[PDB]
Amino acid sequence: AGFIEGGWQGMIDGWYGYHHENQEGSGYAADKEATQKAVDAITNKVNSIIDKMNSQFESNIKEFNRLELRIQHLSDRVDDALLDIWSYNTELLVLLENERTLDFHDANVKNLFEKVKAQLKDNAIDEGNGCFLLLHKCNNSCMDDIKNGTYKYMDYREESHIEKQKIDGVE
Amino acid sequence: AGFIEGGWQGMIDGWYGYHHENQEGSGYAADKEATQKAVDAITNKVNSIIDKMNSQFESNIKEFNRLELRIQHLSDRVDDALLDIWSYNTELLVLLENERTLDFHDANVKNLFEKVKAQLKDNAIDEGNGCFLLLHKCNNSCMDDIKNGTYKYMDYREESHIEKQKIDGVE
Amino acid sequence: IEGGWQGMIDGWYGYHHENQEGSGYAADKEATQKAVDAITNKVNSIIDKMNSQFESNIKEFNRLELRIQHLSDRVDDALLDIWSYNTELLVLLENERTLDFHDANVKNLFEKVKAQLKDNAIDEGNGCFLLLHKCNNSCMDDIKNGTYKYMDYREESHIEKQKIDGVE
Amino acid sequence: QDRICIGYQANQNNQTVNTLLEQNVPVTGAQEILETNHNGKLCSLNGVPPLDLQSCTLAGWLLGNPNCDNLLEAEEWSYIKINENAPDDLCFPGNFENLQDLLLEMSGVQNFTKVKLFNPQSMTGVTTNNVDQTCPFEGKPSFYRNLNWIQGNSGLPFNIEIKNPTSNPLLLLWGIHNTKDAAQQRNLYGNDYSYTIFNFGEKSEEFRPDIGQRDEIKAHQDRIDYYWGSLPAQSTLRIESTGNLIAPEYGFYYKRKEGKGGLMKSKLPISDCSTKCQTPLGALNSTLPFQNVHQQTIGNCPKYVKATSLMLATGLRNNP
Amino acid sequence: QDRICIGYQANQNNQTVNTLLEQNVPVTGAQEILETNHNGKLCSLNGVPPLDLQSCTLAGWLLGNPNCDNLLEAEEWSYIKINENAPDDLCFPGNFENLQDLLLEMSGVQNFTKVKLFNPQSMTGVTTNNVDQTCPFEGKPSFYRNLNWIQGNSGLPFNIEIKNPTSNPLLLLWGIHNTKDAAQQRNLYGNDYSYTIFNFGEKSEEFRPDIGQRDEIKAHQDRIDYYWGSLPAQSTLRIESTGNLIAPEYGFYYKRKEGKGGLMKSKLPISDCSTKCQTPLGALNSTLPFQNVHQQTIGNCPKYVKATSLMLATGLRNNP
Amino acid sequence: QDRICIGYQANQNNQTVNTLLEQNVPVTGAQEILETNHNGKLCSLNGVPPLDLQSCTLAGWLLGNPNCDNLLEAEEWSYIKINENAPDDLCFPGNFENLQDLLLEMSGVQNFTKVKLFNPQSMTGVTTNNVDQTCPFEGKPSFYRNLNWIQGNSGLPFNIEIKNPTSNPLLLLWGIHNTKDAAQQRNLYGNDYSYTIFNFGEKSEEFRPDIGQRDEIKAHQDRIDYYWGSLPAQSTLRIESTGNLIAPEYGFYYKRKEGKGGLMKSKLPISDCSTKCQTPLGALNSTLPFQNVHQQTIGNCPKYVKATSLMLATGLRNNP
Ligand SMILES: *[C@@H]1O[C@H](CO)[C@@H](O)[C@H](O)[C@H]1NC(C)=O
Ligand SMILES: *[C@@H]1O[C@H](CO)[C@@H](O)[C@H](O)[C@H]1NC(C)=O
Ligand SMILES: *[C@@H]1O[C@H](CO)[C@@H](O)[C@H](O)[C@H]1NC(C)=O
Ligand SMILES: *[C@@H]1O[C@H](CO)[C@@H](O)[C@H](O)[C@H]1NC(C)=O
Repeated sequence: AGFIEGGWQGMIDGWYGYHHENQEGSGYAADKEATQKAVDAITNKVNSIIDKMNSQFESNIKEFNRLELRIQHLSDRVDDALLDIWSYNTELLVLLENERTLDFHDANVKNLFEKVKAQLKDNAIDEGNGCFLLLHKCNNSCMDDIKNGTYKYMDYREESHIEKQKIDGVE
Repeated sequence: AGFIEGGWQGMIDGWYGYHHENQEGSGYAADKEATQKAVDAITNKVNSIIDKMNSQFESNIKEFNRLELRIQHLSDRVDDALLDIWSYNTELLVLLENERTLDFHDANVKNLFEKVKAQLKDNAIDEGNGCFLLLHKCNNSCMDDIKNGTYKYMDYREESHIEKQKIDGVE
Repeated sequence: IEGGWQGMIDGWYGYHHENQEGSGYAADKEATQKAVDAITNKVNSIIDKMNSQFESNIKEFNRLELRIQHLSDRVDDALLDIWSYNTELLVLLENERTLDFHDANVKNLFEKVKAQLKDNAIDEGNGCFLLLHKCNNSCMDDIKNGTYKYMDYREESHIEKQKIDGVE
Repeated sequence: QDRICIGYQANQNNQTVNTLLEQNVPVTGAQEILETNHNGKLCSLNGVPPLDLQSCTLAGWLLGNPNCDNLLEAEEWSYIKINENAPDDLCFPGNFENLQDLLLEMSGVQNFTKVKLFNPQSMTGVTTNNVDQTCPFEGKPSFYRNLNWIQGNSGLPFNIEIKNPTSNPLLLLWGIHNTKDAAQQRNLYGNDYSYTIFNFGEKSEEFRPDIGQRDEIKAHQDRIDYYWGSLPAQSTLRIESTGNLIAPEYGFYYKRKEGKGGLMKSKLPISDCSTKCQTPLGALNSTLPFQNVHQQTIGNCPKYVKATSLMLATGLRNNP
Repeated sequence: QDRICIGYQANQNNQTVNTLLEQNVPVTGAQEILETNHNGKLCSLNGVPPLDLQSCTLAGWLLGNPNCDNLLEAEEWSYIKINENAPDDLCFPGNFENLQDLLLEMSGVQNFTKVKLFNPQSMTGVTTNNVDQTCPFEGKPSFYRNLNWIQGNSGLPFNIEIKNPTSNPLLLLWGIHNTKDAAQQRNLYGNDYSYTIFNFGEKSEEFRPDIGQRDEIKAHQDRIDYYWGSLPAQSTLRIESTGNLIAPEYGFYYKRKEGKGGLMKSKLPISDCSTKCQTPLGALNSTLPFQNVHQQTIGNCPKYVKATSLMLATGLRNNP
Repeated sequence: QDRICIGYQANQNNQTVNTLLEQNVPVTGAQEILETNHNGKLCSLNGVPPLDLQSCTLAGWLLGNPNCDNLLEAEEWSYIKINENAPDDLCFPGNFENLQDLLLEMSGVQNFTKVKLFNPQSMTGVTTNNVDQTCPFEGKPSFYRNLNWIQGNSGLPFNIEIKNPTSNPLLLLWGIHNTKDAAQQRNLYGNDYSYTIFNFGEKSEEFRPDIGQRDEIKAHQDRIDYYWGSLPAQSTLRIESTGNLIAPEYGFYYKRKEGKGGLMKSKLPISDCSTKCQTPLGALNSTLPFQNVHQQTIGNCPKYVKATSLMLATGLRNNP
């Protein structure tokens, strides 16, 4: 019903999409190639964090007597040192990547918005809520031209200029 | 006399804010919610870097004789390797988080600027220095509606179009 | 937005104007030098911040020290895993950030020009501005320099856009 | 009118994540990179079963304690399950020298095969294959299967030559009899004090009985010190003794899996399963980079971390 | 004309931070996450004070050197402050065996109480409580409080049984008398050569005197080898000897704090304070994740890094 | 129409980098931060050459095997290159005690100077400088240069006092002669058994020969057990022996470079070059933080990572 400042429950079929309103009706449509580009990139990130760990064959012993106490002290020191390193680094890693992943999705819906804006130009009014109020008539064929980055500016320029003058007072 | 692209010595009351100029006078005003939101996040980041360190109980011994040399050699190696790990990682961690924290503040004031931009639209002129030259009259009541995201576009549309025509002509 | 320019050399980011004189490319040297200084400082940081202890590695031994050798070999692999995994991720992350850092630099170069010619140009939607007036090698230049005067081309631009539609 | 909007997906996912900036942020999708599950079993490592010394200790099995004759004949193992107070250990009372290194040396082996070291019947002026009640085999006095108790040398020296012709090391175990008094020393070996000398090239170790009365255990005031050794490939060991030698009769050719063994202390029994990572609590079947199951691990395993979860955000911020 | 601007804060903060991209960037706020300060004290670790063996060594104290009778009776300690040049050590000349392991064993203990191990008066055919000028107590020849020098056995074996009924281990210390020649050996213990055997079940240690003239120290050409050991819970030790035994008369029940002890070499005195992290230079009262004070740390401590500062930016770029 | 554009450089660079999001992204400029090249030489560390033993072992050299008379006189070394199959080791057959600790102790030393410890000609009632066919020098029976084989004491004690008047420790080496039988024991030292006592203040070690026939090597059924020690600064060693002592005649003052030694097993010879980081495969001349040349390293080296390349993007995304 007009978000980008809010999520669309009932978007489906994709992460980033559109919602149109015209004479023929309403409806959601996902931008598949932009969604698939992010799905690929995120998949690669998760895989990198997971697949880049290739740990050696290693065996751990703590069952041991007294008389090498010195060795057992160092072995326990090493264990705990290793524990602190991996615990602290992984926590921070996960916190950091989550912050950036969220920023990654934001940048994606924002660039989708900027692409639409650069087509419509002054033929539409930015409602400031990620919606464009079109200053002309836009049938389903027009909507699909926008969703496909094929919308032609001049083909609606005059009709839009007329509609805006109406808005700017005619008396 | 207006930034961004330059900092406001004497903004106070917040990290991010406004400065207005009209008939009644000048004045700065911090965006408290945007400032408080950023403070919470930065505080969270600082606490994460600090509180996620829960180091184990460990004891270090370097006071020791000769005849176990082999163990002390290994122990010193572990000490020095642990030092190289923590030193290098912490240097980079700080360098990275500082680069990102500065980026974070930047993105916050830009979004603040964008919010105002999305409200005023063509009722104002982007001076390209972080300021908007209003094409109409904006008393203190109007300045407040802008700072609160309640400035109505159409309430000042005719006056702005008329002022823009003055910049050209002619009737 | 369509891609980088083969033959845009002498600068990282820049301009490529095209008037009635002719065509050509140009480099924004200040914006380039800022980026060149920073990326250099990043690389230096990753290199120089590594301060190494005097380390001495022993792995040559026998069978009368089997417990110490086992711990020593275990420490070796653990050190290996840490430095391997961490460096790999350090590189991957920094390569992503470096590329993000570049896209941001040209985009702010774009938005700095767009802010100079508000009404006086049409946004083609590909990093190019369709100027609504005649712009010689004093006009295209001052845009690059940051001194373009929006008023000295206002009325002429309005006429042109009026010729882009009707009238009443 | 006619308007088109840009927006993003939201769903009914209750997953949250934490970021450096915010905590408990609801997301449309998240991944766990922390393994927290195990199968609660002791398993084979990459198909290779561990060593099950059931009622026996490693010492008992390798020496050939008659109560270990059933184990048996394991050619290879990936790690060893140490038994919770194994009853069958040292049937003849005494000390095992350098047990821990032997535990290490045997923690993972490949071609483990028994060999007869020498033939006792070829010896003269001596009594071989002696038995004792403290090492019973079904209510009968017996002795270690792999050691030979030699007596009656009358103070005269006797000799044993062990040759390892293979390209793998040969595991040897023997003992030194610490007699309770000079009378027993004379009665068994025909002297007051003996020497036993092991020759490996110019290197040699000399063994002497530590004569004296110990506390009476299993009707024995005397003891036996047990020793072990590794005779390298293409080598020869020569032994001379004037008494007190519990001779090495059977040894083990073996090839150690370098930096790839293990010692496992667990109450879990051994199951018919396989894994690439083993913990005292169970096997980890994971491709994930981290785990919080156990610190003590064996094989190719995820790093242990002190964390309850590691939720990696994949989806979008989920604010409808 | 009517204008409205967007801007940010600038102040008079001299703080600068380094970034991956720029160095010495002025900021309005910055946090230090590196601890550089200590209180310059040797403190208790979570209310548990360290062990101050002032003029005595650990050995001297545990043995019962006549000059270490004032310390005293410390029930528990979190770590031990080592005085390397302590004068009161071994009052009778000799060697202490396995001192390092004992140092480790006693680095942190909880219920440390002394027990009488056996009563010397109940013994017959023997001299007990023998003394020597080298271990004086107030101008008079004495001996270690916790040890008992037994002589006059006339070549005959004597016996001592020591029982640990509790659920904690029991620390024992003892000596073996290394006579200077056959005459002194014949004279004190009525033989040319003795044996001393310690029995822990089937496990046994046999000690022999090492006879021979040492260089004369404190008017002694003979020596004493000092030994320590630990008798497990619910365990019995049985000793038989025909001479040269400096018997263990007093021992110590103790419970060791697992993976939680410490050895400290510091010239600082032991102050009346508490910390969770102790360094030789002083205590770290830090909630910060990193420190640069000292590498040799005891307790739950910040990680040691090779850095002078770690300024974490929090504020904005301070360029007005 | 007039038209201005914003754009960025592209060139003819084939470098690709991987990012957390995409792999094999072409760039205009990339930096390698992984060192992968070495000089294939064994070098001096910071101008200090390693110790080259040539045909000798450390033991053979320190003891003064006659075939090691040519090395020679090295004052300082940064690390030791070990020749595994070095023929010139122990000329007289026997065991070397505690070789590994000696290796560690000698891994990096500073002011290494030979010292005469005592004068054998001062001694009476004894034979000194005894030789053997097994330690020949130019077709004549000789012996170790730094050791002195003392005989003919007729069962009587002889004494040697060693003094370290410097502020550096004194390396000492010696041997105990393990005779083959009582007949050799009596013929050489005039008794059936001997003691040899080393006195370091109140501390003492006693050595006893291990008498018995070893398997024959180099016409010897007897052996020598070789020992080493370190007499601390401003300290005194006093030795008494009734035989079987191969005396320490020449020692070495030395200062060990703390935490700065090294043991190198390599087939490469020693070249006239210098480096700050050394591997068995050659020296690394790198300012880079990471290397994949070799894990076993000596000196100030880049961290070893299991990677083939670490390409750091500097330039732009290269898409024309
Ligand atoms: C080692 O064991 C394998 C069976 O797993 C066997 O086939 C191979 O022949 C053995 N190696 C030797 C020494 O022959
Ligand atoms: C000794 O330990 C026991 C454990 O049962 C405890 O009850 C007691 O309080 C401890 N002694 C003191 C005085 O701390
Ligand atoms: C281009 O890549 C090839 C890979 O075969 C390499 O041999 C060559 O050195 C590279 N040259 C450039 C353009 O750097
Ligand atoms: C020898 O020792 C002295 C100690 O003063 C030291 O200054 C000098 O550097 C050493 N010699 C060499 C070759 O380093």
